[PDB]
Amino acid sequence: KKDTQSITLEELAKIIKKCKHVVALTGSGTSAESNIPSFRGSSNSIWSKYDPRIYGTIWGFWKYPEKIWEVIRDISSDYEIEINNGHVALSTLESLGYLKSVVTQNVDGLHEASGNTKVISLHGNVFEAVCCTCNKIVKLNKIMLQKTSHFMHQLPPECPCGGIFKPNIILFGEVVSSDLLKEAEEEIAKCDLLLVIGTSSTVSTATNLCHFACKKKKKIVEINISKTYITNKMSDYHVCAKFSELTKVANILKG
Amino acid sequence: KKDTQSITLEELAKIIKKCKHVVALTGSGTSAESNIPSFRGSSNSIWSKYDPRIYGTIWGFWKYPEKIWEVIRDISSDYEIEINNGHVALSTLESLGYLKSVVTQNVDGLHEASGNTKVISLHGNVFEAVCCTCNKIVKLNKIMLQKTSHFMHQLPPECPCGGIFKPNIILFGEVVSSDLLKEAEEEIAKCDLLLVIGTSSTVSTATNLCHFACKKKKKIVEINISKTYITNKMSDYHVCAKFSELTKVANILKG
Amino acid sequence: KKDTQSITLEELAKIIKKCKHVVALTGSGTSAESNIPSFRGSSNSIWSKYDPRIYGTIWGFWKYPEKIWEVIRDISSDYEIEINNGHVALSTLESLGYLKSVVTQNVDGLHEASGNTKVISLHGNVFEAVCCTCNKIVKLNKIMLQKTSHFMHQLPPECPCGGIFKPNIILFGEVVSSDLLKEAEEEIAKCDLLLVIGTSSTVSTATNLCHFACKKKKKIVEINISKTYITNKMSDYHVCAKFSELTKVANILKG
Ligand SMILES: Nc1ncnc2c1ncn2[C@@H]1O[C@H](COP(=O)(O)O)[C@@H](O)[C@H]1O
Ligand SMILES: Nc1ncnc2c1ncn2[C@@H]1O[C@H](COP(=O)(O)O)[C@@H](O)[C@H]1O
Ligand SMILES: Nc1ncnc2c1ncn2[C@@H]1O[C@H](COP(=O)(O)O)[C@@H](O)[C@H]1O
Ligand SMILES: [Zn+2]
Ligand SMILES: [Zn+2]
Ligand SMILES: [Zn+2]
Repeated sequence: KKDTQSITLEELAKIIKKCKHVVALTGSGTSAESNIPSFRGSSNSIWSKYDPRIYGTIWGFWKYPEKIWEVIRDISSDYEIEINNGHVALSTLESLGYLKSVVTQNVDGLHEASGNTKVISLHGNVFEAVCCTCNKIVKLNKIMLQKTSHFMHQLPPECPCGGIFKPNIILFGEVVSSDLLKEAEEEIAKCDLLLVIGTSSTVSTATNLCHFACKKKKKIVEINISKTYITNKMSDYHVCAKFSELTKVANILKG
Repeated sequence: KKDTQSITLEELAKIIKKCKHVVALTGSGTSAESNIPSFRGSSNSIWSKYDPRIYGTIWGFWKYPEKIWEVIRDISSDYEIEINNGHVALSTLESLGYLKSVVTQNVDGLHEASGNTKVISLHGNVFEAVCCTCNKIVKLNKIMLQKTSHFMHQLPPECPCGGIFKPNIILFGEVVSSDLLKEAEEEIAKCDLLLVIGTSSTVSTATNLCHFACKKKKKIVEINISKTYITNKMSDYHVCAKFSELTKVANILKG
Repeated sequence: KKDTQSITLEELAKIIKKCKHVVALTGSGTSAESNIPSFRGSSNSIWSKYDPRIYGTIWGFWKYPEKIWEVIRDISSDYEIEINNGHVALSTLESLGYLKSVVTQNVDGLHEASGNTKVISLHGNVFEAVCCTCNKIVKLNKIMLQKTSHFMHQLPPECPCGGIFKPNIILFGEVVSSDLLKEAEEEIAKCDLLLVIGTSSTVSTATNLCHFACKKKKKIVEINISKTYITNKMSDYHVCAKFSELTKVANILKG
């Protein structure tokens, strides 16, 4: 427990200006304004439409591997998924020489698409698939994820060997690999500021990385439309703002 | 592997008398005599009545959030849940200046109700709920958990923001947060005796905390109606007694 | 990321000849030639026949404890399960004084049956069961696992106390215990070579043990019919061979 003081976007800017190695921790909050639904119970959740028991678990995948591809296929095709100002904001913060890494739980690859250089994907990424028998990795893209694509024509997509392609994202019942977790630890260890942007709703890999940050005495700044699990627990400051309002911050540090 | 020697309640008393910083690790065994059912396959289990696949998992909650509230509501209302002698025993052991902390896996808050001061709740606690969209925390009590209460009138209970209240307890598919685990580690690290009371049936957070205790060369005493996973593995002594027979021990150290 | 160079069986032999403390990490790949099906989506998988949601999870066990015993009973009875050359190969490598431990994820106990001495069973073992109320451990064998055995006559098998026997293997929703994980760490820590044989298909306990191995700068050799998750990530060399082709290696080092 500790005191988390609310500050303003312009106050945050003043904090960042002094720092030299900023890391951003990002969850579904950073993608909401790109029309990507969340994956918990946040009202804007994907689980309105699909049963998580069947569509989101490894044992659900083992028995009905097509279903998670229906999910991915539908989202890619039916929603106007594009970069938002927050992503442009972050990208320019990296261009300005302050933001060094982004550890994300998002599977949409938007940070990278924004022009950030070092993106650690805790929950994997929807643009890789892996054959479940021969381990062939195939890198995908928007076009191959479309409902009319050849790749999507027969579900589940099949490897040349005859095996079944699994999307390279963490499902319910899978743990994040140790080495990926360490890459995230290693980046936080050497940071002088941590932005927890649009995440920490609930205990998760991200919460634990925030705890790690406290243990390492790192200044934490929370940017979120609401309070969260780490507020008055591990975060030092809180900025109540939507992700896209970060352009307010990028503009100031540009001048 | 090692030798776990069975001792008597009065032998245990002689051990405690010499110690200065006792920590108790407690599971469902400490609540059984308060008519709280267990949550495994121990015959007195809650899963006779409810399907764990639907009533006890986060993905089960995401799709049917009312169900776990039916569970909590029914238990609170239909069983005579009260403190037992074991809880009074522990409370007086803390009053006598020997017992410093209790790490529990129980979600019933009985230890606290007993008058213990430092209770670390590994699996959360049934007297807090959290809005799944705005993260508002609401502290509950017996009265609000009753089937006739306003809080329980519409399920799932709704936050003012319009969001859905989730009970603050660990479900199947959720991991215990790192910081909560550390608070438990930190307490064991500085203890000179560990009482594993009414738990360790199976590999669990509690088993791992016992392993941690061995690694830190701490004297472990098991109190349980039967042998368990840590017996002749990590525990140094075993007292075959029901939780409520601890008053035999408290009475002796009182004089 | 790093370079994994493919080598030959005879090249591997030349590597082993120089080492003094070899540890083998083994998964379902080592048992495939004994007709034991895998437990993922590898085409030869057990989940063709059974629903993992009901037959393979702890919550599935709590509600329908007979089902996993049907699984074990059917496999034991209907498949010609015997040691293969790879197991004989490993056993002789331990006889030749090179191979010191085997950390396995397999639940079939074949390594031990091969005549290896130190087998650490990450996912438990199908030849122990434990009463879910009194924790009585019963050691089983082939004969007791047969469909006509007394043990298998009434499912789930019942403990004398009246409780229900649970097979001593890790199910979906259970974590590997810390102390078992440490025994595996401790063995790798002091090894000078690690053979990842027939495993590492996907992120798992085994992958994490490979990561641990890198962190400890240990030479890793992969033996598998295909590439895997650790290839060009953590493994130093790769031998593309079936498990049973290890006799080629054992024969050379025998002379
Ligand atoms: N546009 C947004 N900007 C910032 N945070 C958001 C936005 N939309 C949702 N959130 C937050 O993102 C978090 C999502 O957490 P999680 O679903 O656990 O990754 C919640 O705490 C939301 O309050
Ligand atoms: N009245 C009691 N006193 C002490 N131990 C108990 C009592 N009732 C059940 N137990 C034990 O509590 C443990 C429950 O373990 P778990 O369900 O894993 O928390 C089992 O090992 C039981 O033998
Ligand atoms: N006969 C065999 N010899 C060696 N590796 C095998 C054999 N059969 C299957 N495999 C491999 O074993 C691994 C199984 O991984 P997992 O199912 O994750 O334990 C896969 O990478 C397969 O390519
Ligand atoms: Zn393939
Ligand atoms: Zn709310
Ligand atoms: Zn029994």
